[PDB]
Amino acid sequence: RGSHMEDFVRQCFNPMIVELAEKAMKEYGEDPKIETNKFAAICTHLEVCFMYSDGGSKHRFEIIEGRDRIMAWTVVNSICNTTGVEKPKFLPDLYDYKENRFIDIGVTRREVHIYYLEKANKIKSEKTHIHIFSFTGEEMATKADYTLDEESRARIKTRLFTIRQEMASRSLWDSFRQSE
Amino acid sequence: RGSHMEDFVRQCFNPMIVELAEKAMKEYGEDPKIETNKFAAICTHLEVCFMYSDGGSKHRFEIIEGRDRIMAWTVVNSICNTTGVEKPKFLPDLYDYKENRFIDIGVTRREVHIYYLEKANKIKSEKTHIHIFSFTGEEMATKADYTLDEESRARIKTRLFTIRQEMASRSLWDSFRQSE
Amino acid sequence: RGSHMEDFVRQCFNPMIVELAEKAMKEYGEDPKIETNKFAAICTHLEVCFMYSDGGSKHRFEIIEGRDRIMAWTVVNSICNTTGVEKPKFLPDLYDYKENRFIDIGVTRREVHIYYLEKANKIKSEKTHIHIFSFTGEEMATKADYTLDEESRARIKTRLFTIRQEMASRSLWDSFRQSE
Amino acid sequence: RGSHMEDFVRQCFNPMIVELAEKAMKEYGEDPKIETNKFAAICTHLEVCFMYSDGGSKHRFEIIEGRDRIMAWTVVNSICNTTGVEKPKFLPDLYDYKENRFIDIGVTRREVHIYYLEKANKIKSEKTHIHIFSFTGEEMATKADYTLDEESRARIKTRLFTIRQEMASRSLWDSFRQSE
Ligand SMILES: O=C1c2c(O)c(=O)ccn2N([C@@H]2c3ccccc3SCc3c2ccc(F)c3F)[C@@H]2COCCN12
Ligand SMILES: O=C1c2c(O)c(=O)ccn2N([C@@H]2c3ccccc3SCc3c2ccc(F)c3F)[C@@H]2COCCN12
Ligand SMILES: O=C1c2c(O)c(=O)ccn2N([C@@H]2c3ccccc3SCc3c2ccc(F)c3F)[C@@H]2COCCN12
Ligand SMILES: O=C1c2c(O)c(=O)ccn2N([C@@H]2c3ccccc3SCc3c2ccc(F)c3F)[C@@H]2COCCN12
Ligand SMILES: [Mn+2]
Ligand SMILES: [Mn+2]
Ligand SMILES: [Mn+2]
Ligand SMILES: [Mn+2]
Ligand SMILES: [Mn+2]
Ligand SMILES: [Mn+2]
Ligand SMILES: [Mn+2]
Ligand SMILES: [Mn+2]
Repeated sequence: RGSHMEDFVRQCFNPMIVELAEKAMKEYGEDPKIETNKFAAICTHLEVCFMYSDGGSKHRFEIIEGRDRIMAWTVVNSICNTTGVEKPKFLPDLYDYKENRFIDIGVTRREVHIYYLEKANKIKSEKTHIHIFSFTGEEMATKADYTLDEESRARIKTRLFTIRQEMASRSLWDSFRQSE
Repeated sequence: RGSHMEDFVRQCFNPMIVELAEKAMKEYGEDPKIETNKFAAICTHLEVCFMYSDGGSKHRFEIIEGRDRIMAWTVVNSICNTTGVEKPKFLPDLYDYKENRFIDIGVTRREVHIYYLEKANKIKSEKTHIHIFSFTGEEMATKADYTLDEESRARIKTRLFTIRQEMASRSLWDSFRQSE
Repeated sequence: RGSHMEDFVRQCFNPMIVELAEKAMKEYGEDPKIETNKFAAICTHLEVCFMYSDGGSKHRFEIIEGRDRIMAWTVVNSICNTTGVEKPKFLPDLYDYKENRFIDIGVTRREVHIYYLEKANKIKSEKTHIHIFSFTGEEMATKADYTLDEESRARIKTRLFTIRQEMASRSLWDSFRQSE
Repeated sequence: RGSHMEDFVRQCFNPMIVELAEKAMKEYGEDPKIETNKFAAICTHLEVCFMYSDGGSKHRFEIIEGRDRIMAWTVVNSICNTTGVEKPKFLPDLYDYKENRFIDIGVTRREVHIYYLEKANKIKSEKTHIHIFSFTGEEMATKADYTLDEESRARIKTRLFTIRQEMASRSLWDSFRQSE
């Protein structure tokens, strides 16, 4: 079962990010060779999260993404027990030591408005800061507080649009978009 | 056809920069072993662009130079579609997320004034910021806005003059200058 | 004599930190394969000190920890003879060129209050700044002056709690805590 | 002719710095295996210069030291022709793009006062900034302008005193000091 999307993912993303995404899907029992749109989404979300955590000042963010589930919750636990924040119901993506809150990042193929609505009504962890990015350059953040300065977010949006174009160039964009 | 200028270029410039320049000429069908003055100019322009993008704050610049033409235009496209800037008629060298504009860098063996005139009247992309450097330490930037702080530009000018001297020391300077 | 704690230490800590801790115990004649709780404490203290010295601005701290005793005292001597600070009675962990004082860092399994009391009454080098961290997220610093900004200290506390959890997960936490 | 001082130098200094010092002595025809005190002085001066240039902000300094004589003068030439500073009579150690002046660094085994006098009366390049360091923690800079912030200079003085101690520990200090 060799998908053009699998080969595309492997050439489009850093090998470390492909490895971490494969390990994520295996931690949830999914298979990157079958759920290839999901493979691509997970790689994209990972790259966005790493770029995001690179946006801050040094030591600003604790990266929860890209860890195995047990260790991700371990670090969440330590953050909660040393800071006093409430433990989220669902796994966040980052923790912000500057603003002292968890960040749940999202990347959507649709209007950021409706994806943000879904996530907010899902988690309802309140304290957890939400930050949606779209493949068209839109973003949406809790309380209109976008955490990072403009240029760091602009980089992320540029990269998302480049991924979109690469997929389109290979005719994978349609199925990806109509898979979410 | 072994030129002293080819060997000089290979010893004067970083091997990565020589490789990227060779790939640029091949993308336009030119041959570094024949167009050796052009080889040297492309290597120089590349080093200047990389030093330039190093001048900013972290994440400040998107580097368009040193990519294949298709991918360079891809990244231009993403920048335009996420920021709303007008798409330049000709390929720029960088994008500035701080000031939100494309930078077309030039390096000339003549008066910066006349090279800047040529480029401005050529592209006339208006929004695109022009920044000329010369092999004698002069520079010229759109609206007298030089983007970078003094020291970062001084480094570039020093390196340009050192290249000029190295060429002169080997007696390549005259043909280079009278080739532009 | 193969301890679960020895294997745990070797998988929990960076190999460089394990090596430096082994060399420390050998410099004092102790054996990491027997004093395994002490092995773990020394590794932890080392990681905390390195994170601490990473918190500052560049060039801010001189690291005294992780050197052999002779060289540690050599660097203390040079600091004292170039700055004019009084030579501590006991080896400190860092020197702060910004605030111009030695830092003795401590990590305790008990109330930071009582460990700080013990160290202060022990060294009584006055000028030497004390900074206690606990495995529960508490800290205590001379004159309520915590040297580093909040986020750098938060990172350290998170890591301490993660170590605590890893030990607990393996059922080593109890003996560790009841060993201090 | 195997000197304890040669072996000491090779173990005390980074291998890159030993290599650059050997190349310096060869550029002036001297031999590190005979002029071993001079070998040590050149290595020390090199380490001080590199620490110095590390003190600044990024791009602040152009390093003239550690180049072959021809290329050192080449870079001096480029600095002079792009900035307009007067060309020093003797080779400086650094150039400061922030303050726009050449720095001649000195390291002395005697009172900084008398070494500074000697150098100032020697070069008399006026514009060239002088900065003396001593093996006892004293420094002396033109116009009481010490260029770098306190901590960066403190590091240098600490390292100088550590070198002094290492030499003393091996009984080389006396001959070194009575060689200058
Ligand atoms: O962290 C996430 C996660 C997000 O953070 C997210 O933003 C969107 C979606 N997520 N989910 C990610 C994920 C992440 C990125 C893109 C798509 C998916 S789709 C489901 C899935 C995920 C991981 C492995 C796997 F096999 C999956 F089927 C799961 C939800 O359980 C916690 C971890 N996690
Ligand atoms: O980006 C440039 C470019 C510049 O950015 C530039 O400043 C001057 C000149 N350029 N041109 C560069 C180039 C770049 C630097 C120095 C000389 C040349 S000379 C023509 C040429 C170039 C690349 C390959 C090649 F084979 C060429 F003949 C082309 C114009 O088409 C877009 C890419 N490009
Ligand atoms: O630097 C320290 C040191 C501290 O800095 C410290 O905070 C607590 C305790 N220390 N001691 C450390 C140490 C460091 C960290 C955790 C536990 C121990 S327990 C005794 C011991 C140490 C080193 C080797 C060894 F074999 C030991 F038995 C010794 C006191 O002699 C100066 C060096 N040193
Ligand atoms: O740059 C220096 C230099 C200094 O910058 C300096 O501060 C003191 C002394 N210098 N001199 C250095 C030197 C540098 C550091 C310590 C001792 C010496 S002692 C003579 C000597 C030097 C280099 C090679 C050699 F074989 C020598 F005999 C020569 C003076 O000619 C320009 C280069 N240079
Ligand atoms: Mn996640
Ligand atoms: Mn997410
Ligand atoms: Mn270009
Ligand atoms: Mn250009
Ligand atoms: Mn210690
Ligand atoms: Mn300590
Ligand atoms: Mn010199
Ligand atoms: Mn000097």
